[PDB]
Amino acid sequence: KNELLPSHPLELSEKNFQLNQDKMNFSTLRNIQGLFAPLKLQMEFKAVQQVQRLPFLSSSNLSLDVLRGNDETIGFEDILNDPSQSEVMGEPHLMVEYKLGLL
Amino acid sequence: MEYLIGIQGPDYVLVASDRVAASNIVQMKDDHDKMFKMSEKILLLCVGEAGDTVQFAEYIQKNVQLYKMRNGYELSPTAAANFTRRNLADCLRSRTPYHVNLLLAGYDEHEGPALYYMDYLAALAKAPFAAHGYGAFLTLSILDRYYTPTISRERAVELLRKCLEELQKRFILNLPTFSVRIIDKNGIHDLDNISFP
Amino acid sequence: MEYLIGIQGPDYVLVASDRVAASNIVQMKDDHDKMFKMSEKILLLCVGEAGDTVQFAEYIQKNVQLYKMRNGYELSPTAAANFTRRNLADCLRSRTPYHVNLLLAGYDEHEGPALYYMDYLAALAKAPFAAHGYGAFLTLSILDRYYTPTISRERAVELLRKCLEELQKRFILNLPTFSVRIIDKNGIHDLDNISFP
Amino acid sequence: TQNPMVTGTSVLGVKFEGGVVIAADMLGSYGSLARFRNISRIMRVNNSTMLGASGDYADFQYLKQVLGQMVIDEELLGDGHSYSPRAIHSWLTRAMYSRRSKMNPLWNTMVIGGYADGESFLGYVDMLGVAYEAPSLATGYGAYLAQPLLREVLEKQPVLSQTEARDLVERCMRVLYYRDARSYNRFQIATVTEKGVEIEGPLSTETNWDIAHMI
Amino acid sequence: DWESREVSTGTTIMAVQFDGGVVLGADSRTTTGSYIANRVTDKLTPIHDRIFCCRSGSAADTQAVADAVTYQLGFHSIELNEPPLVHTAASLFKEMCYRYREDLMAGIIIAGWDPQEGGQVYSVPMGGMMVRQSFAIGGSGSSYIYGYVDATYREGMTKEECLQFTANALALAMERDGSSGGVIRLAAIAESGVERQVLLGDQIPKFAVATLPPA
Amino acid sequence: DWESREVSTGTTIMAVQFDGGVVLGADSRTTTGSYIANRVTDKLTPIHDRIFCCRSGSAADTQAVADAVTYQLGFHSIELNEPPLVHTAASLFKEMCYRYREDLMAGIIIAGWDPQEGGQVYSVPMGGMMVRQSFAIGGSGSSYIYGYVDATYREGMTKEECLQFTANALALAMERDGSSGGVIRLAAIAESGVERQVLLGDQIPKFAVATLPPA
Amino acid sequence: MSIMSYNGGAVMAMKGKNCVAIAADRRFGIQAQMVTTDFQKIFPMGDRLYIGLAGLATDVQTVAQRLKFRLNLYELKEGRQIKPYTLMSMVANLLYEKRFGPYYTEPVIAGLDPKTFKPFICSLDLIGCPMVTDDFVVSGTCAEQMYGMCESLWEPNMDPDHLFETISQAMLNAVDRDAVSGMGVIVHIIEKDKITTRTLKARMD
Amino acid sequence: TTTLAFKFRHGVIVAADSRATAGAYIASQTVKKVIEINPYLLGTMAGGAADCSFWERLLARQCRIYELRNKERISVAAASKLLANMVYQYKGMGLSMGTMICGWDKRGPGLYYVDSEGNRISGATFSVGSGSVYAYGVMDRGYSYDLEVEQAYDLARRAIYQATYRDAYSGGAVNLYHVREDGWIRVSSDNVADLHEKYS
Amino acid sequence: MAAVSVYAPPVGGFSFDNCRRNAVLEADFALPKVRKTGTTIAGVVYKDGIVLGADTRATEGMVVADKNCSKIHFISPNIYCCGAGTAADTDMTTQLISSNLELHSLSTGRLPRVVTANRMLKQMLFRYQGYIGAALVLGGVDVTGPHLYSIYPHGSTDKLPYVTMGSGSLAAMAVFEDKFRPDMEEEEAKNLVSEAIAAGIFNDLGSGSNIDLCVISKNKLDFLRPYTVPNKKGTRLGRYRCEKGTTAVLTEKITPLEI
Amino acid sequence: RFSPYVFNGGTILAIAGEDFAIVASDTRLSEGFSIHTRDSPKCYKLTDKTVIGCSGFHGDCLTLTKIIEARLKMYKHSNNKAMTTGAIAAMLSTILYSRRFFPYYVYNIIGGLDEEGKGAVYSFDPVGSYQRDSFKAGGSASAMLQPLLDNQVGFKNMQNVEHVPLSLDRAMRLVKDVFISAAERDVYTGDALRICIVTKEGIREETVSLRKD
Repeated sequence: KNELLPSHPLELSEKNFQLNQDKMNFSTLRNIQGLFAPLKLQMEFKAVQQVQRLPFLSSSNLSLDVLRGNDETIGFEDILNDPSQSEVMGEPHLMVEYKLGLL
Repeated sequence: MEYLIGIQGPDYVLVASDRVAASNIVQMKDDHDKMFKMSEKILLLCVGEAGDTVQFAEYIQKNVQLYKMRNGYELSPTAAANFTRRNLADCLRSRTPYHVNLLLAGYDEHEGPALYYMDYLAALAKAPFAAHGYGAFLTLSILDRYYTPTISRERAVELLRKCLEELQKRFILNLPTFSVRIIDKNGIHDLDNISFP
Repeated sequence: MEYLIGIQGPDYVLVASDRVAASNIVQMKDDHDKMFKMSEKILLLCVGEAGDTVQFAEYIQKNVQLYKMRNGYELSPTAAANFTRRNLADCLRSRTPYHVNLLLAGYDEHEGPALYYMDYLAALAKAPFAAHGYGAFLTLSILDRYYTPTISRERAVELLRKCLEELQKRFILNLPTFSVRIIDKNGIHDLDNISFP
Repeated sequence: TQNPMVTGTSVLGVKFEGGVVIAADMLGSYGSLARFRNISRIMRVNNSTMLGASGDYADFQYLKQVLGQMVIDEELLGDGHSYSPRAIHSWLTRAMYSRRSKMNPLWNTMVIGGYADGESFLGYVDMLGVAYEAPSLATGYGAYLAQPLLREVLEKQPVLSQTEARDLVERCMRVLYYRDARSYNRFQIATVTEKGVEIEGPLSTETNWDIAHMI
Repeated sequence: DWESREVSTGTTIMAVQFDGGVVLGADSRTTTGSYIANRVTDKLTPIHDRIFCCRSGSAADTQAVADAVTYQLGFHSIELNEPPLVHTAASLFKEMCYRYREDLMAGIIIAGWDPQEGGQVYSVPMGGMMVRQSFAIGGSGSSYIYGYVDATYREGMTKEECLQFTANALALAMERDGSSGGVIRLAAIAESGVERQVLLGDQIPKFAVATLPPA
Repeated sequence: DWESREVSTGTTIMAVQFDGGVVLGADSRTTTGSYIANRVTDKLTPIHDRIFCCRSGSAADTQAVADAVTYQLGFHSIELNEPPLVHTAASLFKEMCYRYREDLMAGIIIAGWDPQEGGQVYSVPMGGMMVRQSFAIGGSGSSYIYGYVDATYREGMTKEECLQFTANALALAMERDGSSGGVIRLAAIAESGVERQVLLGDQIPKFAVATLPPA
Repeated sequence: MSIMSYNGGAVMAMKGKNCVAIAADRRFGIQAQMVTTDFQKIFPMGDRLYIGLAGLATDVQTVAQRLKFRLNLYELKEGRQIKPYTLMSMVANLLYEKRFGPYYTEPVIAGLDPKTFKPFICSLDLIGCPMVTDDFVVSGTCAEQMYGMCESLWEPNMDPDHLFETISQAMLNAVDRDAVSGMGVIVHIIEKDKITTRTLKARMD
Repeated sequence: TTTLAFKFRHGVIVAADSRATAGAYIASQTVKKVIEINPYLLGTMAGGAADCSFWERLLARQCRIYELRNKERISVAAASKLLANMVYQYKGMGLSMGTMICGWDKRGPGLYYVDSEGNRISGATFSVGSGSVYAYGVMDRGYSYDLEVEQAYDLARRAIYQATYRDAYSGGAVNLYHVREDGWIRVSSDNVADLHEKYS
Repeated sequence: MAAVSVYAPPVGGFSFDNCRRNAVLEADFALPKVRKTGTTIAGVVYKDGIVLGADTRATEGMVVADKNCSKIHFISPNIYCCGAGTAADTDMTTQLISSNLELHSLSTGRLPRVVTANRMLKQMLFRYQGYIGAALVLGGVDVTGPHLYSIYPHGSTDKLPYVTMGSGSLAAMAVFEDKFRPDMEEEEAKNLVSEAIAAGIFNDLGSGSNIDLCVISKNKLDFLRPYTVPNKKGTRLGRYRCEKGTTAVLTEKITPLEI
Repeated sequence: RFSPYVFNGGTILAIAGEDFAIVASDTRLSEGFSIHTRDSPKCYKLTDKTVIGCSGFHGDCLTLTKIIEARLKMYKHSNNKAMTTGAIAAMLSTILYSRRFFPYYVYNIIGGLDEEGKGAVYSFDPVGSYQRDSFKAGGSASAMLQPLLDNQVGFKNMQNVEHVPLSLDRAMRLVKDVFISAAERDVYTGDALRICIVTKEGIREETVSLRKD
């Protein structure tokens, strides 16, 4: 589909900003610290994200923010668009199944 | 290229559309119906870019039918128009724009008749009468000249006939047949097709 | 956009052309004659780009009339076709190309009927029958199917009517009226215009 | 002209009581390269008119040749008439406009100083033909850097003396050298007065770089 | 009017290696187009206590790369509990430049001193390649001094001789290159430490101009 | 495959003036893109008995301009019954280049000797401007020796000293410039005559390369 | 052609003495063709608070609807009427959320303070640039004409009815000189005691 | 810009608006778009105002020269042909001319449509301009050869008013003209606002 | 709620899925402009602290949009910033960095440092690759002493005793180069900054209106919004005061509002 | 590349009266974002009964003014009489259309008394089309100035108002106010306002200072 092609060159970069930042941190750790630090942080992030609200309810992700160091940092991402005020919410069971990988 | 027309009366909304589906220089289909039955009281006149028209019209039609099935009562014409505008705007802002021109007509037992104009940019506007396509340029003048707020059904049909005769007289493209439908408090009634052999 | 047609018989050449002159989406003139009287036995069916058509047709017409006045005898249809091709090629190569499609028809007391096809590149070609415009695509097949070298005048008119009916059926543009003329050994005779109300 | 090639930096002119003074650097830059660092971008048209150009130096030489030939011919005539600076300004404006209309303009911005009949003249002729007279003028980056100071001083004190005008022009040259990549340390002060056109030799600016150590 | 120009350093960076250290040098002019945004900038960015780098190209790109490499090198040195090697910093710069060669442009040369290999000079031009050179010059103005450094470079030069050679080469580049200018900033890195000096005004070496009388 | 490339001289032309003459020099490489069409070409085109010119830029354009100027100068000298002046040839070249600056590209420098002004060196770069210089360098490879010639040029150099200086600068240019190469052709013009020498192989000055062992 | 000129539009807001006024045109049309003469560009965002949007009609409607969504949620959570400054901040945030592809509209907000009843007028840029001025704010395809009329006509401490007169004259004379704007003008005069809505007679050309 | 011209039994009726817009901004509201070539011949102004004015004035002087030399008034067809030739020799130069040559000659009422493209066609009803579609519709619905002068005036006024109503670039006043055998006359100049008040 | 087939949870952040609209509209014919502020902002480092300056004119296209615009933004009690370029971009960048610095100070419990704000600004601007047009002059007086920075939109900074930004920056910087002294006095620094801003105002079309000042020192923060008013509107000669009944109305709708 | 035209700003305005013809313009010559000079009136007097204002590209304005002066001298030499305002307008239209394919980037407004002593204002476009109006504004701020002229001089959109004839003092006050507003909102206007009043006695020049940038 044409949706794969980014509409803006900066769109692809800023849409995955958190993923890219985590990837850069993991790369720096692997380069300097070693394999243990990226694996440890990946496990911690997985454990923290595994416990949260269901997809149709907005989660706080407080522990994730603390681990990622964003608990005291605010960017345009946090203010410009509020995930709480989604304005678009699907069927609860549909979203849960989508997250679980069935859909 | 494809012409739509809608006239709203005191208790009815008369709509019509040509029956020509042309590819390149040949009219592949001469009985192509462009009216989509949203519900028992709402019609959606959709024209535009090849596949966008049918896809969008059927998507909105199935959404309205789903609303009827789930709630047990049909969407109001205003609600249907707003829903269509929202979906068109969302899709057009996205990476899969729908280049479709819409003319939603419906009757409400509380609000009465309603005709809604929508361009490919999803700009909703309720008007007593409206038209789409290049023939709108030739026909809107006649509508302005001869339209009366308290226009009878037969007078509305006569005004529609005047517009179609003007299209045959001036418009370059040939549109021999026009499918005409009316929406009353009793439902959607199909009228005799106006033909110019 | 503009349609030309020519059928050559044993002792005649039947030609016809639509009478629509359209600007943008409106038919400014519905009785526009596209036949230019080269001489008492020669006709020039010219269509193309706005001002090029009239200018070129009138220039060649005045040249032919000058030849008649100076010499006392008219140019042969073959000679007229060659002269037109030479002038069109010279103008095309120069800084003022003429984008005109020509269909020269004429009768000679020695050579007999003659129909000549010419494109905007000035490539002359004598053919038993030919057509110009987007309708040529739809009509050349019918001509090939139903043309006979020894075709009567009435049968030629019937075949022309078949072609025009096909144009009404399939061609997107409306061409209600067609001006029909025939060239015999007695001169140019204007026939009843074929109309499709 | 289509490719500026060797270009001029800027010409600043200001009129005082008794005449006009103009200044220009001695640099002709191919691109960012200095290359020619001893050319003169100021010419003496006649005893009461001076001229400085910024842009293609070949076009400046062409104008030099033409104007010198006109002055020589008029002197040969010996009828007691002299080309006033305003006349030269009008002629240059017409020539530039004609060249622009021919789609082959001369790529120089010209500053015309002069002093005739006890009246200081300071003209500006652009590539296209935009012509006007102002108490102070500046071309290229001059209009952005030096023109502010000149205009402030003049609107403060309407009429300056020769020494005041020279000091202000020197300060403007220093600023331009500080904040213009195409500028050069060596410049040329040219002044026209009742005595005539006097073009001074190569002069350098007083550089200052204490802020370099301040950080 | 003169905006939408990404600030480019437009440096003439130079690094010469002597016995037991490396001498670094650069100008102090950053031009946004032809306007001198900064005339006393510090182009010698320290990466570690005894490792420096010279930035050429886009100012933002070079600054970001230098900051990232400084952070990585500090973390690496803390991890290893050893003074970082110049080759390690050069490798980090090379990796950053090669990974984002199509995204950022940065011509950086790294010079410093480490206990193992002593004074080293590494050059990382645009593209992401790394090579050790006895002397490395980069930037817009480096093109005008290639022959001079080739002819006037010797083997076994002393610290003061290398400082003088760098000063002369840089001064020639500033004189010839429009994008280069300001003051000469030098940084001699050795085992004892890094000593930095700024040459301004008369301190900058002067070379006689032709000054042909007819011109 | 590697055609449709206009043959450009890609020279490094040089002309140094001494007391009583001028020393000319240039390489012998013409590259059509990156292929060396000619490696022993003669870039010093004689205009008169004691006047030479150096061609830089498009080969065809420079050759045609040189032929036309030679024809004009010969006719002019025959008419005046006097040895032509170097300034006259420079003016003819300047007029030809300025007339067709938008049609042809030709960076030509003219050096020679005349009884009146002795040895003279004139440079006519692209654009059609003419200026007299004590030493003039042009061509693609001239950029790499600007600093070297600026630093190593003195006043009152002798004929042999000028020859050595030209050889050194040219050799540096050929070493650094890819478009320059071949052999060094020199032509010392004086009152006695023009004596031409070609330096090839070991005759070309050699400058020690860094040759750092790790590299 | 400019995207704003695609649908036209012209919105003006003026300030008086303890009163505020906002006016807009009523023309909806694609390029040169007119469709309706009743399109609404002023939307109520509270009792003594209105926002007028000029620009692309679809963007105008989308921005109005999303702003109403956010406003309703905000008033439900807080339980108080929104302040004009808070509404301006909300609109700025909404517009900046679409910075790189913007909503082609330049809203202007006019209303009284729910508590102090102090007049407040502001204008927003394409990407949500707050701009509060005590004299007047205009937005549309006839910005120059509206600016000229407002500068030549506006006076401090205007009487509500005569404030209406001034704003109506400015809007009429501005739209009469613009092709893609006009076909009637709607004026809302907002005071603490009441609000007056008036439709003016204008050239239907 | 909308121009209206149709030839009925008693002559030729010519109407036009008076709005000239430089882009979105309305440059003027009183421009006379009916260019009077001769006391018996007149033309319209659609598209480039300067081009139409200049070329129609050139045609007027040429027609006056023709009358002086031949001692006879130039026919409508002849004047239209001359104008077509002049605009055709400058074809492809960006000229934007749309005009209708209305006059009365020995043949009778004359109406020719001439544009910068080159085509020249005679007909009963014509309309050129941005709002020409709306006037076309109104006139075609209301046109009839057997029409009284007052009815023709009303039809032209209504067509122009509707064209101005639906077109953003059309407005001002309806410059109504009537061509008769004795010469054209200026019927009225009705403001569009007044017409809106009247009809509505 | 939403209508059918909404799978992914909402993705908070910037929404770039709107540029296809822009491409289609531009292809149809030929983008509207946004306020660029036509700014002239300047700052100096004097003996006791920092003096910032700005003009109060905001221009949309070539028409003055705001005659009184605050271009000196608050970052912290000891740190202030001046904005040039796109108005909204500078406003949002300054507000975001101010909030981040407020959080940092609250966590640390000590006054924020100018270097921290400069680092955050330049890092964000580089991340956005200069698409955010924010020509910023950052000044403050932290524990390490006064500091002045010039941050470009692409993410390049430079610490200098005096900096200028905006379209009228060249005139202000010429004034500085002419009349700058190391270790100026408060009054001298204020006068120099005022003269630079006035030169930019009177010599640049994009700059105009009033002069803003902000004196930052280890002792006091002096924000002077109406520091100087060089340009003012002339007196209106004729009265075009419209009286009641001048304008004719068509409809009347009086809606009382409860108190 | 090479752009033969640049916009130097400038705003012109002419008001016609019973016995006066005011031609007013600003003195701001500004190219790009800089100001070339603060003293450059855009109104040049042609005869004792005609004043022309030129705005736009300065070079074209100067060339057109010089050509107009030369043509006026030629007309005086040939017909032994001074050209009338309508004749000047027609000649200017012909001159402008002469360079149609390289149009003059000049906005021309001719204001002066006609043969009957009545103020006549002719507005021109770059191509050459012109018409007679009672008042017109040209240049950068034409859109800003025109609405107030329509409201006041034309009394448009003013219900139940007295159509008082436009007096001289009222015209001068209106001109000053409109140009003050233009200086406030238009960056290409300011500095000074040159007002040329064309009456049967002669041409009076008045200068009013406007606020600088």
